[PDB]
Amino acid sequence: DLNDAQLKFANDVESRIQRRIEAILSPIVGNGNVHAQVTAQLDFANKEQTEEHYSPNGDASKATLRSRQLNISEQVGAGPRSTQRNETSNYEVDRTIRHTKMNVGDIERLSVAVVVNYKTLADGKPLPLTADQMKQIEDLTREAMGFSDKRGDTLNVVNSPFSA
Amino acid sequence: DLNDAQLKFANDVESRIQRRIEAILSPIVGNGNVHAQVTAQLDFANKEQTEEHYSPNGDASKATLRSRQLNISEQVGAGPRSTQRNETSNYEVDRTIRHTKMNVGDIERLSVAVVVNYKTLADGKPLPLTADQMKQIEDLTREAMGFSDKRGDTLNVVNSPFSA
Amino acid sequence: DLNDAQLKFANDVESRIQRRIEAILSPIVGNGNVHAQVTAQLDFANKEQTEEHYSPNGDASKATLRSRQLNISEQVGAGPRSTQRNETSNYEVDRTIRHTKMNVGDIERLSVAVVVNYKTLADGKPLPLTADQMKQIEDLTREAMGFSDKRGDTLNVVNSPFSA
Amino acid sequence: DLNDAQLKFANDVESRIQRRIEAILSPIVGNGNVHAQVTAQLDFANKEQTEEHYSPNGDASKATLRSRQLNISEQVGAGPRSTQRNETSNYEVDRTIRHTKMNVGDIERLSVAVVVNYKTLADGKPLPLTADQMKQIEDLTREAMGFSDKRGDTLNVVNSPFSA
Amino acid sequence: QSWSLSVQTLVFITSLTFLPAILLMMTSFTRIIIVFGLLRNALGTPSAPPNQVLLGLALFLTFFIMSPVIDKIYVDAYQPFSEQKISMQEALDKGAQPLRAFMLRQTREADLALFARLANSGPLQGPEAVPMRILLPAYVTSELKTAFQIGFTIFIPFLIIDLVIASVLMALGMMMVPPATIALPFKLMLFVLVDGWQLLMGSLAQSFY
Amino acid sequence: DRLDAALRFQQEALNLRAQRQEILAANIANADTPGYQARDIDFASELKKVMVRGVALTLTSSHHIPAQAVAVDLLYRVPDQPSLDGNTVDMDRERTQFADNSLKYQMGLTVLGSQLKGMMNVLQG
Amino acid sequence: MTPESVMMMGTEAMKVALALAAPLLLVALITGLIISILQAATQINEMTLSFIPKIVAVFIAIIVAGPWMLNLLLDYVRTLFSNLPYIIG
Amino acid sequence: AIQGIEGVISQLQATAMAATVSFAGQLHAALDRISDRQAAARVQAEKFTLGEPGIALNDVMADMQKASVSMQMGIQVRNKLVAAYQEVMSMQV
Repeated sequence: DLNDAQLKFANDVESRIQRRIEAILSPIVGNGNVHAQVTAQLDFANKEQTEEHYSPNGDASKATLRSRQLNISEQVGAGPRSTQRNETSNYEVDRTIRHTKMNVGDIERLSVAVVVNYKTLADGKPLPLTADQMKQIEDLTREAMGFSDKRGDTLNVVNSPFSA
Repeated sequence: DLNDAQLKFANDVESRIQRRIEAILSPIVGNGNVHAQVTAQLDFANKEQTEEHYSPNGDASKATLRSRQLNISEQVGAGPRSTQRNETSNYEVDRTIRHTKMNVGDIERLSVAVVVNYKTLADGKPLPLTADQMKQIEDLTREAMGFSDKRGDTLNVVNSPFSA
Repeated sequence: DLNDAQLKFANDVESRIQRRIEAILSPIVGNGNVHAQVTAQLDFANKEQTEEHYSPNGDASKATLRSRQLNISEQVGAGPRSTQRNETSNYEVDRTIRHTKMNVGDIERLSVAVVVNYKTLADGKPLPLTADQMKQIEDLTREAMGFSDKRGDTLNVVNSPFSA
Repeated sequence: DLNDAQLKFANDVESRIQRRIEAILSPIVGNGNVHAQVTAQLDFANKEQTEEHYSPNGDASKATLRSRQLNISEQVGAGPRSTQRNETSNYEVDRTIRHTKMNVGDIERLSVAVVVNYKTLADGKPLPLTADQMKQIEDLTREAMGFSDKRGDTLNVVNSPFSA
Repeated sequence: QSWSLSVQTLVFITSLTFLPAILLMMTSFTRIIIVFGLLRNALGTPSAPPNQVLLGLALFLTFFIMSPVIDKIYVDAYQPFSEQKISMQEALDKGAQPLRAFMLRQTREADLALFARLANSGPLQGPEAVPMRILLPAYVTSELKTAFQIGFTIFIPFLIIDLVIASVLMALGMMMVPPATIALPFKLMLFVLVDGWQLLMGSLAQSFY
Repeated sequence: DRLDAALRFQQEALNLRAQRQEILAANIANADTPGYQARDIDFASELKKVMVRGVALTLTSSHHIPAQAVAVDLLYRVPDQPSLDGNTVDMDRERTQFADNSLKYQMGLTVLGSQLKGMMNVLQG
Repeated sequence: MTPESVMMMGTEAMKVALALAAPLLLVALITGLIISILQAATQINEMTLSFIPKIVAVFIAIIVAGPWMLNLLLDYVRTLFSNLPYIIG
Repeated sequence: AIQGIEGVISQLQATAMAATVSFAGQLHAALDRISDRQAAARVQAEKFTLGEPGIALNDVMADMQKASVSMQMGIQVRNKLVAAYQEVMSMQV
């Protein structure tokens, strides 16, 4: 029931990422000379979070006060000195409440496998690509897939001649 | 009843992972020269979790205060010294409540078995593949299956000539 | 009644594991040159669990406080010294409640018996397989069956010529 | 009434274990050259169990605290020393409640008797089997029956020529 | 947690004042006396048996009907109270449940739904979680409706007798003859020969079941 | 909690008067012990500080010991004359303070009793 | 206590009532009609000769059929009072 | 038990989300308050009789008098409520 809807959601996301990669990889490598497939680890767990933050007021310069009683006594007779300080302070503090409801269906970790073809010249020899072109393909695929390191995304692009 | 629905859910997930692997393994190895099967250990246990986190306030620099009473007395007569400090502090602390309902049907551990064929040239000799090509197949299968180490995923790709 | 439904559930699970093993064992060993049967020890016991976890606060660095009263007195007359420290601390602790309802019908322990045939060449001599091929079959069967050591899974693959 | 249903349940379980054993023992020993019968000691006793577990907190490092009062007094006059320490601690402990309803109809102890035939060559002499083949049959039967040592399972496979 | 003795005595004596209210709105009494109030009308004699006789007969019938409920309350709740194994609060919580079940089984679902909606109560999971503030007036409403149903059905044979007697009187040309006085003795005949009182009380007792 | 709040001041003052009476009686008892210093409490300051302002164990179980959880600044009376035994108890001042404290304790009792009497007379009908 | 049930109850009650009146009413009507026919054939002007034989025939009908109607009506009342607990809704 | 912690996780998860007055409830609360005050006074008097050190006679008597005042207030409120109920239920509708 709901599981099938989630699976179809994942399939559509993967297909659209695949198409976005293919769109940029087509003009330079050529139609059919590139194949990519995407798998997506998604987030279907309902989470609700409330965050409370208090600004520190331990420093007297940023401390906000409402009432303060400072009783000071010094009975000098060091000799028979007698110092007494009774201090009472009531503070008002900065407060920030944030309520967050995470979206259901977010992407947790995306791994993408891309395979490119060789280059057959007018003679027909399948000449492999170069390192610079491979790096360009890797960068383009990283851009298309929305590659990020916090998610833990992995990308692998290899070059091999396609079969007949 | 519900068990059959869960089993069909597992079968669909396994079939789609199999198809994703086959899709990338087809262009280079060739149609029929690759076979893969997927088994999935799934999560059909309803879990509900509430998490509460308090930011530490043991350091006076990050401690947020509402009221503070500091009575200090020093009756010097070390001699007949008499020091007395009565300190009362009321704090306000950061608080974060997270409520999480894990999705039913998540994947716990995925193990995938892939078998590839040999290479029969124009003569017909079944020449086995190379180490580099095997490593490329392993990487592509890891990408397609969404291989992860936290889950405990295992992958095995072997090369052997297919039977008639 | 319910027992028959559970038994049919076990039979379907065993049959699907058998078919998954056969699917990968077919292309290399050959159709009919492999037979496997699966038995499954399942879990039909309804379990409900609630887990409560408290983060330790014995270290003053990670201890979260709401109110703290520290009365300190030192009446020096070591001589007639008199030290007195009355400390009262109220803490707030991290709390995590997890409620888990285990699924009914999970697998506890899976043991699988697989038998393979010999190799009859063009002459017809039933040549037995090799150690490397046997290891490959064992690995493939382990992958297909979802072999795990926490469950206590056992696998046995033997090579013997099939009867007429 | 209910006893007959339980007996039929036992008969079906025994028959299916028998068929699973026969399925693997057939291809190598041959059709009819193997006979097996299974008896099952089952569990038709309704049991309900509630388990409570407390994490130990005797070590100050893992002890979670809510309130702590530590009154310390040292009146030095060893001489006329006077030490007094009044410590009151309130703890919060980890708690895990597990509620389990065991399934009715589980297997307690399975014992299986298997008998195999001799080998009649083209001449017709009933040549007995070998030790290695007997060990293979024992292992296959153990795998098929789901042999376990916690249950107390017993297996006996003997070789003898079948009667006409 | 237990209340003090003074508070317990105060609560007990205060709750002793609600005895007529409890009897009318919680027991069978409301259905019985009302039917009697109609039966004396059907017989044609508003005087009938005296009011006190009917009231006491209804009281005895009510006690006989609630004997199982009273026994269950005595066993489950009041017995630990006398044998010191329960408090007054817990006794009040526990003893009402059989009476709540008795009230619920004779409560029409429509009236209960009406009073829920009118109290804006949340989703009640099941009969067991119905508040008493919602069960009491709904039970009284269903009780009134059932009593009126029984009374109207009772009104039938005497209507038959009145119609037959009036038709006989008019078919003979005796138009100036009031048929009520003639038909009253025949109504008394009908109630005597069929054993009307015993049959009616048996029917009421069976109706509550 | 308004009945507690209305009667709080006089009840607390009465308790403080009882405590100070105990201290004065202890002063009178120790009138002849050498090296004893007469002590007393400032009534006003202590009363205001009480009006302006332990941790028992958690009996979560129904079968464990309730256990125990377990504050007036004693001011020294200034001596009138020196004595060789170092006893600063001047009996004239202590007797005057004893009579004064007993009298004010009785007055506090009278005032609190009048408040309770009026409150109970209001409810009587 | 649906409207269809209430009417099936009313129809049954009216059957019983009419089956109770018909033996008497039919005899009264027959007697009155016969007397008026005789009056028309004899040319008499008095509308009271049709009452006395009518009341006589009514009394004889009561004497003859009283047990039958009494038994039938008592059985109907017994059935109604026995079914009474089970018609409330 | 397991039921109780499920209930408590439910409580926390509603607290996270957030971040009909009944006369019977009020009467129960008032009775509980009167009983609690009476029980506290009785316990303190019992402890004082048993020679407990940290309890004074004046506090015991004052607490007993306060409990008596509270219970008298409860009695008077009950009397007024009963009079109102008996007046309302004596109507002729």
